[PDB]
Amino acid sequence: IGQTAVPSVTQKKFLCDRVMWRIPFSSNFMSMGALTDLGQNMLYANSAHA
Amino acid sequence: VTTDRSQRLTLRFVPVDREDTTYSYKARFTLAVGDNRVLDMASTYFDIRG
Amino acid sequence: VTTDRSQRLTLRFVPVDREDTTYSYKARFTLAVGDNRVLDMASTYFDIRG
Amino acid sequence: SSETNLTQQSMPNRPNYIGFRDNFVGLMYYNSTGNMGVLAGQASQLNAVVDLQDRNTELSYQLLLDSLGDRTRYFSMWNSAVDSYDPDVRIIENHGVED
Amino acid sequence: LDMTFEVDPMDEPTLLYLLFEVFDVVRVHQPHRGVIEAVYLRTPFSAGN
Amino acid sequence: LYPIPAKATNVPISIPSRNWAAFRGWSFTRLKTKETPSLGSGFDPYFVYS
Amino acid sequence: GSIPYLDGTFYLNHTFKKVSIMFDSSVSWPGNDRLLTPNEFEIKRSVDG
Repeated sequence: IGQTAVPSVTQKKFLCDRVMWRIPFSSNFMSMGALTDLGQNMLYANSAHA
Repeated sequence: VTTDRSQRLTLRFVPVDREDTTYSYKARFTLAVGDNRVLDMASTYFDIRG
Repeated sequence: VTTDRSQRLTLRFVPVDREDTTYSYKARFTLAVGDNRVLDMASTYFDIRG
Repeated sequence: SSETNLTQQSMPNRPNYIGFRDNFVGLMYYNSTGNMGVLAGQASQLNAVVDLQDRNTELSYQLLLDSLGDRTRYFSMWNSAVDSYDPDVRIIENHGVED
Repeated sequence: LDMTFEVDPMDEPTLLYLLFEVFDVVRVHQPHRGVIEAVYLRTPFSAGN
Repeated sequence: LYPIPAKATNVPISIPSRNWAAFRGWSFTRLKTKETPSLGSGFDPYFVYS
Repeated sequence: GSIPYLDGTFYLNHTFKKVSIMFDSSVSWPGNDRLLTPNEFEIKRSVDG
């Protein structure tokens, strides 16, 4: 800062801590119901997946 | 509800042209909406770096 | 076998859009295959100068 | 500058040829879905490319050319000139010298 | 499928490059002016589900 | 690409239960890690080799 | 001290960088060309050209 300000570089970061990260298994990531559309595709898929 | 064809959620457009003056900047974009898309403009924004 | 009409052998398309960046270059072309023609994509290539 | 520094000695710098890769491999992005190429009907606007991460277009193209032609013939337009080595340098084959 | 390889030690990190040979095919339909429909099927290790 | 740690003489790998209809066989070879760039990113800052 | 596992008082989430998800093999889950990096949830970037 000021008229003698030293050459400088920027650090960007974040927090969010009471959260835990979520990924909906849903064909678009919205909540459209509790039993998602992909969760129903996997019923009529009748097959095992790893 | 959701398409099973290969398509992006977010599209990033680039200035097809830009002009500068001593006090302002002006950029032109071809915002394209494909035949089976619809775009709510409230989802659009100018991402600027400098 | 061959058309008597005035028509090019080679078409050159400049980018309609481009994006030079930190570690990549991007470009978009409107590859207009005109009427009463066919294009073999083996004919196509990007003529880079730099 | 000194009488002992007259006795410096030099060795030439190691050769280091730099150029574009064979067939321009590495110049374009392939099998990299964050940076995928696009070919779409301009009205339809949906990309026909649909590339994958566990695909290797560059190696697939290298193998294709060896089946289609003779890689020992260089061709400047596509920068085609296959990588090699001197076989007498890979396998030393030391018959001594005729002295 | 389980696989196992025995190899000479290298003293530096290396990668086993393993290619599962499959079919990897496309069919391209152009029904109208300026329209491309393309259908992909790799098999086995089909990449869509 | 499966990693082989420095000085490791054994590399066991598996794929879980799946179909094998139209399978053709296996091809395999060995690569150095420093002689292999990551293709999953725009740039690979650890690809310190040419 | 607190037991975040047991009582929901999490932190340390900023330490994730990316997630990649793949069914069977080859089926990258997230979807078909969806995300700006289609088959990884990249949470944060150290370099971002």
